[PDB]
Amino acid sequence: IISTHLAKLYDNLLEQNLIRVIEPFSRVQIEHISSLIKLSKADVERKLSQMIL
Amino acid sequence: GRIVKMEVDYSATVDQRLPECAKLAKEGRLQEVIETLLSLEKQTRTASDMVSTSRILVAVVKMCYEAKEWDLLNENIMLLSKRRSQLKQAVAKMVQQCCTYVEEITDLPIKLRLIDTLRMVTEGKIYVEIERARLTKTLATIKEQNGDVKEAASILQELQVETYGSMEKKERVEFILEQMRLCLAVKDYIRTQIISKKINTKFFQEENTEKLKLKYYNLMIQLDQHEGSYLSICKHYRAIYDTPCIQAESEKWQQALKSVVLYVILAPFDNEQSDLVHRISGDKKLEEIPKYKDLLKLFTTMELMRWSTLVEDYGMELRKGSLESPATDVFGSTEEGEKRWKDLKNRVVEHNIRIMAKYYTRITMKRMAQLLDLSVDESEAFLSNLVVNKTIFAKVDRLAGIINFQRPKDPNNLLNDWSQKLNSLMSLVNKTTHLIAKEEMIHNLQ
Amino acid sequence: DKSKLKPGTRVALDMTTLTIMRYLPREVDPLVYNMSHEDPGNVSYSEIGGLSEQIRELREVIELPLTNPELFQRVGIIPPKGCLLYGPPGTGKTLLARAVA
Ligand SMILES: Nc1ncnc2c1ncn2[C@@H]1O[C@H](COP(=O)(O)OP(=O)(O)OP(=O)(O)O)[C@@H](O)[C@H]1O
Ligand SMILES: [Mg+2]
Repeated sequence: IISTHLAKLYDNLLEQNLIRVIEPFSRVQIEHISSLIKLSKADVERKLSQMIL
Repeated sequence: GRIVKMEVDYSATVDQRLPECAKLAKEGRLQEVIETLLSLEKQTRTASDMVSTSRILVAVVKMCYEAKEWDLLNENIMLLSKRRSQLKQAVAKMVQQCCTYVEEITDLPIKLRLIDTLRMVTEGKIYVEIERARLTKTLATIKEQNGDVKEAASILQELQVETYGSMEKKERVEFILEQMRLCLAVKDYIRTQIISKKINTKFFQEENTEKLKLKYYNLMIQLDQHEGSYLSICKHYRAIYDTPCIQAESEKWQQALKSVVLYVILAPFDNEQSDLVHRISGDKKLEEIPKYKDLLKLFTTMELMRWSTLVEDYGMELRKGSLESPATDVFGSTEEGEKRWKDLKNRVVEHNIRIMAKYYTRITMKRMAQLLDLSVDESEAFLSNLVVNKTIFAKVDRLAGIINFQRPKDPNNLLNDWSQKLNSLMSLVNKTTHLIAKEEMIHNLQ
Repeated sequence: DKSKLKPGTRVALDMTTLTIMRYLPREVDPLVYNMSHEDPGNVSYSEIGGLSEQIRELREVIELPLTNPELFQRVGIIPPKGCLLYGPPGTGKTLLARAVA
């Protein structure tokens, strides 16, 4: 059952980690967000798009 | 307790008896001396003779000593402790004499028979009569095997203060703290804190405390130093710094100050430290060392520091100096000292960033790195750490390399400040006129 | 002073224009006063014979908890509050009570 809930937790944690990286500054290149987040540019862009709405 | 009418004194009967039993034991009649005595005391017990019971009780204990009947000593110790409740103080004296036996006799079987006396008192037939005797007795077991993981358990099982209350305060503090040193050896740090809090309940017992408490409370300068505590350890060194008022050794006092000022700086900024640094500064005893101006570098001129200059001007605090005693320990080590080198740089970088915030509205990222003495990428990493922790306000527009330290002015704050400007202006006008009357309208009339 | 006039404090008031003019200590009912200054007998423990174990038991809930309270804080028990001295009509009950009195 714990393995069943890992997917949700990864989604939840990914949300928090993005805020922790975007709080420190204002308008910022998406590339640097990927480097600090350690994730590809494609998914990070879309993830931000869903977050903003 | 109960005063029985004086009819016959039983001391004389045993007076001519106990020495007689000695002769029989000396020849080799170890048994015959033994069983005869118990019948002797039993009669006294019915009469409940404190003095009579005590004197006879030790004799059997005393006799077995010289008799070298270790096997018969233990069996004899138990039988004399649970016969008819004995006399409460009667057993008290017996353990005392037996107590001196363990401290003096070497060889392994001491521990084997040592526990026998521990159980005889254990926590039954105990208290003011045989309470404190137990405390030392378990201490001997503590030094029995010099201190190990298992010993720490052998001493924690004794709940000091709460149970051993009716015993000397000065000795209590020793026992309560001694087990703390046992905790550090095993490296159990969570337990060390909790046990530590039980001694600080009372202070100011330094009447004859040349090293009893103040200098023996150094452990907290070791326990607290483990994880991250700097300000807490700083307050401790000052605490012993009152000892120089008591122990004003020239070298000892000098090293303490170097330590007090050393990682007072190390602690991060906080209102608690701000007034602590002021108190440390300004003493009439800090000028004896060059370190005074280092600490003064965190107070005046707002000290936009250059870590390059700080290291080159103060490389003595890592190798040698006037005494450099704390310097070798604080920074001269391999690992523990080295960590405090990075931490100092963080504090020095923290001071530069905070101060530049007060006097800056917008600083380009590139020039920020030069002042901070780190790469631009590193400067962003440190800035983000501070901003995320709600310490310094800063919003960085990395697309243009400009970071501004100004909170977006609110409509009410912009106007509210204008309100406060008028109030001061109105008050000054009132003060200005009132100063004119003191001068223009006073001397003119003359 | 207007700081010792807390709720419940006894206060004397003037007869014509009711106004507090003095704060007073809590009153003692005259019955309670007569309930304390009573005993002239002065009976000693040596007069109540036969009851030896009983006296020791009764003194364990009147004298011991009121002289060495630190003993019972060791074990963790709270000393007993009450005590009922019953028995046949004519044994030592009031004599024992007057003894502690
Ligand atoms: N152990 C004793 N030693 C001396 N006198 C005793 C003893 N027991 C009883 N008495 C006698 O009992 C008499 C009355 O005792 P007390 O009034 O206390 O008993 P009680 O009838 O049980 O009490 P109460 O009715 O008030 O509850 C005393 O005058 C005393 O002489
Ligand atoms: Mg009666």
